[PDB]
Amino acid sequence: PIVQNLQGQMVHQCISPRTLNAWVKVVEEKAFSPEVIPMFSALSCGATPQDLNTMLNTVGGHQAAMQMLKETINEEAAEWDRLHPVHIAPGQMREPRGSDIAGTTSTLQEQIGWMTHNPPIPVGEIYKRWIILGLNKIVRMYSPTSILDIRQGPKEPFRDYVDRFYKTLRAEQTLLVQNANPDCKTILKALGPGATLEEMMTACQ
Amino acid sequence: PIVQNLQGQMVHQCISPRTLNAWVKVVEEKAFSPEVIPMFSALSCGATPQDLNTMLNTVGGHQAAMQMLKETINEEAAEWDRLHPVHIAPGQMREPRGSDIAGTTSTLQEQIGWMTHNPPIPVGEIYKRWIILGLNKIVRMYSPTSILDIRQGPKEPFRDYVDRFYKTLRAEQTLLVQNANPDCKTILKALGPGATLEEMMTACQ
Amino acid sequence: PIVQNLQGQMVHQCISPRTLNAWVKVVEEKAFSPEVIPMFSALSCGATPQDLNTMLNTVGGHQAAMQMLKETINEEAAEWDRLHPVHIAPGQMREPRGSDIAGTTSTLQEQIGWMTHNPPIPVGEIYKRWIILGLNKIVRMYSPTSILDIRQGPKEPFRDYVDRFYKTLRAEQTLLVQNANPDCKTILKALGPGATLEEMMTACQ
Amino acid sequence: PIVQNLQGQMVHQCISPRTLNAWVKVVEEKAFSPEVIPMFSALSCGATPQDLNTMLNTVGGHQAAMQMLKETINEEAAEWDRLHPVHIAPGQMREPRGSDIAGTTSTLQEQIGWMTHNPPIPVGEIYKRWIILGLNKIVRMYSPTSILDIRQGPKEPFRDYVDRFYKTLRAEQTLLVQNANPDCKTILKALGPGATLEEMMTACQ
Amino acid sequence: PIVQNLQGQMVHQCISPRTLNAWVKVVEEKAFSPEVIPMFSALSCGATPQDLNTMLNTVGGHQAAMQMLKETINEEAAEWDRLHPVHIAPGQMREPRGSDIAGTTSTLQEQIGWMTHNPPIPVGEIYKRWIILGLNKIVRMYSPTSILDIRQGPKEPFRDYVDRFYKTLRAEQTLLVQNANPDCKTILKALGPGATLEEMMTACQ
Amino acid sequence: PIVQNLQGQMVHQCISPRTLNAWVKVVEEKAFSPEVIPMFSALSCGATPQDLNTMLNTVGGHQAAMQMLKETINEEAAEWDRLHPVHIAPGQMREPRGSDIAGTTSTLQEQIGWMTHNPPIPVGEIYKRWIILGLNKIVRMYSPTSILDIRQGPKEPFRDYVDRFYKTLRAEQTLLVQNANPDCKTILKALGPGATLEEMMTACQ
Repeated sequence: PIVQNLQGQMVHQCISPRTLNAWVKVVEEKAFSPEVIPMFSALSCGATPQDLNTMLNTVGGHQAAMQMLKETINEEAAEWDRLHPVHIAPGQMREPRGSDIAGTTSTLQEQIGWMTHNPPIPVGEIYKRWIILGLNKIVRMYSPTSILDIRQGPKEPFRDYVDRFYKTLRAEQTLLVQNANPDCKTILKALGPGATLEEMMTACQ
Repeated sequence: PIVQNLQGQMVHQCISPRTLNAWVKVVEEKAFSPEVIPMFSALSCGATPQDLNTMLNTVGGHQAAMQMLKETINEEAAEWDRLHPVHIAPGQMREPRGSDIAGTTSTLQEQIGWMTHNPPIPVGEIYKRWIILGLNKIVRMYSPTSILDIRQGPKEPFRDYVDRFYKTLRAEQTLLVQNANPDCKTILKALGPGATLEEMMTACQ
Repeated sequence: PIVQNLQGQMVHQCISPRTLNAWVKVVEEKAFSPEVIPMFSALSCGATPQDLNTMLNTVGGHQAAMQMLKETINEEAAEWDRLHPVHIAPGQMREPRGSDIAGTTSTLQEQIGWMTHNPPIPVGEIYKRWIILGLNKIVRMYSPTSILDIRQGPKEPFRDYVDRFYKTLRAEQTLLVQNANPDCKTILKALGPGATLEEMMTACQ
Repeated sequence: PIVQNLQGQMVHQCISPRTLNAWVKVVEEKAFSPEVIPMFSALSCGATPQDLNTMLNTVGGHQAAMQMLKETINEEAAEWDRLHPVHIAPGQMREPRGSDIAGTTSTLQEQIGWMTHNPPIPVGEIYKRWIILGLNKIVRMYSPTSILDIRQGPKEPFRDYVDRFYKTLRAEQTLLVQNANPDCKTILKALGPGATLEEMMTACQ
Repeated sequence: PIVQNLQGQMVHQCISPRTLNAWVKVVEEKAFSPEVIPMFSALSCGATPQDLNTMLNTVGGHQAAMQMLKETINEEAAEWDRLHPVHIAPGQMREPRGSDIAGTTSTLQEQIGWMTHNPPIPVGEIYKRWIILGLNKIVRMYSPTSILDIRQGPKEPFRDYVDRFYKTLRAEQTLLVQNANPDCKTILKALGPGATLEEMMTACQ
Repeated sequence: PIVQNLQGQMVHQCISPRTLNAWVKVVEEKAFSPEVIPMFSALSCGATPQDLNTMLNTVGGHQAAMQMLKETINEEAAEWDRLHPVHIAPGQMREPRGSDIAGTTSTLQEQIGWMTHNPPIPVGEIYKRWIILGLNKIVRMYSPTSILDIRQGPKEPFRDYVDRFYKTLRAEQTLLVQNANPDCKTILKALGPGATLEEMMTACQ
């Protein structure tokens, strides 16, 4: 990534083997569960476009997924050119294209240039925004079942049902009461309006 | 987080993959056991609001819990605005809202600004206070059984009973004697008043 | 590798035991699966030719593979000499041969010289390009089956078929529709032209 | 803790996730075996009172134990006040109470102040002394059996008996000969006085 | 080892517990497989003779091996004296003997002196050359079977045979065709001369 | 330990949790196998007497052993006083006793003083010498069987016998031929005198 030294200067640093290992393992073990996204964002703190491609290209499985991502990334590159066309001067910075932000037509040297520029063109963050929009589309896609089929088991503790409800709800981005079992529906109906989730859960314990 | 370099200056540092891994694993293995809280507080030393959201958003399970937390965080944002309303000047700091402290309406850039300000507005610590108040409410909620149902087994060693008693007592935040078995109740009654826990446990060995 | 200190200077650093361990483990567990290549490239960031030989020479198995690599590396050394022949001056830099870039006839001292030169002769990157061209030839070679034999199981979920299709396709570097089962072929044929992979997969869910 | 930078200054540093993990694991696996204490002391090198509370508060089990510790810590706070009563001046240091050394009534800011003072008030070491005196009381308490019941098995190798003897002896803080079996008692009696443990063990091999 | 600080100076650094652990584990798990040597060389980057003895002396098994190594090291010490005899001056450097390079008759202080000298006497690299020549002799010795007994199974895939061939060949430091099975011998004979290993393997797939 | 910063100065550093973990694990898994000693020496590089006590006091088992060590350490303290008696001056260094080198009667402050003195009194190395002499006595003691009972199995490969021979020989600190089986004795007798171990082992393969 790009990080601050101890003497203030912004400088390139090899992506750590820890960071490389963590991303591949998280993908192995959680596929496209929604919590995976903030894990990506954190593990890619200060990342060059080169670093971002490395993290995506190290995934062995989920290639239907990594192909939809390319589709999404390209749609975002086109839109970028549409908004910032381009026409260089010896030892002068060249403006970036869509394909330059997504690191396919740019060098690490240019990427370090733009991101450390004063003022900086933050190509790492622009690309990451594109990637995250794409990973979100995939998460919604790979949610195994709909919020409509999340109903509480007649013998299912309220808390464990809420957990299923808001798990599903997060993947897809008073239905809680509707889908509740009759025993707990009864108590919730009685609580009146403007009940907090804490109160709802207390009540049904 | 924000940490001191070696040359004195306060500067931003990527949250470590070790720290990211430790929090998710602790939540996996201890759920909302009370000891989890000081583990959160320590693992989030020097954390920006961005860092705090990352640690919460990396949890995959316990979404009933992470939803009550939002409820608690929002109640605290409202109370913040109630106490510090707001109305910016070119390249000048803008005062923070409730949603700015909780990192939903603020940039990492602004967060670094406030926290490194001279004097600093410590938005990281203010947010963490909010989160911890919320995690406490959850711990009390998820205590499996009441201190009233903690009674010593007729064949249960005193020490292992005390451990159950003060485990329960910590989750909920001479009852010890009341709930003791008759053999050990007898000895404790005899010890008279102002007996230390050490003496109580010695006596019953 | 060669890395920047904290005071700006470009300086040699022992290859870390973490990096040494990661490469050998990745080769143990993924053989010449295509995702292995970007893992090599990342783990060898800033690498001297000496460092590159170390990473290759630490592999115990796959010696048919590591022999084809030598064949490829030598073909690239010849081509290098063909393009940059050579004829030294006391305490002056000597131009590098093919065998010098591939680190067989050069010292670590000379390698540090060329790579830190102003302007630098980047022998590490030139060699890595050679190695990667060679590892690619091997990946294609060790793809277990052809894209032609990737057809969807009559009871195989579309998503899991796409994953097999683009796994195979990556190793080898509307056939998707051709190879689809009849139920899903039907729906895809109906979608008309210019359908995105996301739409294709949605449709077949 | 408080540690020296590279430029000499004494400065605060987040407690490492390694250190956090090591203490909790050691307690999991060795309970209050006597060797645990020097492990605590080492893992808490340079620790603020805040750091010390964090290490204690991260333990989930052994709450009878962690309650006796509070009892011991409070007895030591009282004794501290008894010896150093207190009565502040704008931007001037306030003398610490018992509860300030044990980090319950003090800020991290004040703790950093006292410990980096010239001359320093070493509140970290004063607290640690209190804690260690308390953990010792617990170790003695949780020694499973008395030195009197450590006798050598008629078919038990001398060395393995000595190990049991000095294990027990350390937990509790020519009895060796008394408790020896008759075969080895015989040889030891014969060795005369002023025999080294090495000679004793040699003799009985 | 000896490493560069951040301020340029060459300075001594404790051998890391990671490096200590890695060498012992590699020896545990691969014995004197040829790939072990480049692993030694890399793990001992910048090593003092003291560091080299530490790495050898931490091996518990393979003592027939570690004794042949001493034999080889001593033969190299004699040859060193034969080539550089010796006859010191207050606070002046004394020339090194064979036993000084191999770290048996020298202090760490002297080793740091020679290796940081301007110009440096690189006793670490001279010793490592000796050790590696010795470890090579051992690898050849502990090759389980001869290249002559590497023949392709009638039902053995060509690739897996090449792997056995070049594994054996590396330990010992158109025989491929000779030893091939008749089906694959046939195709290889037909390929004519100057066939690349890639072509040979393609052909036999 | 005491280590060099990046700015040259010799300064105290907390013993790492890695180093703490490595020593305890090595003792768990190898007891007093001779290879354990160089592991101790390396893991305790730059160690204060305080650091040395920490490493010994973290061992839970082997207390017969750790008691003989105290016996040995005390014998060495007496001998030290015998050789360097003592009689302090305000803010002036006090000469060390036997008990000061072994860190029982000295502060970490004094230990840092002596070891960083110009010229330094190296109390860490003096103590470590004492400890190592003691651990050696223990290794010899805990060698399970004598070199006299190491004889080659009639069906035991020569190499595996040499390994047993020199394992035993190292613990205790042409007998090889004597103890050889008759088949291999025969060949060795025939080799004549001045045969290298390599030749001996070659011959018997």
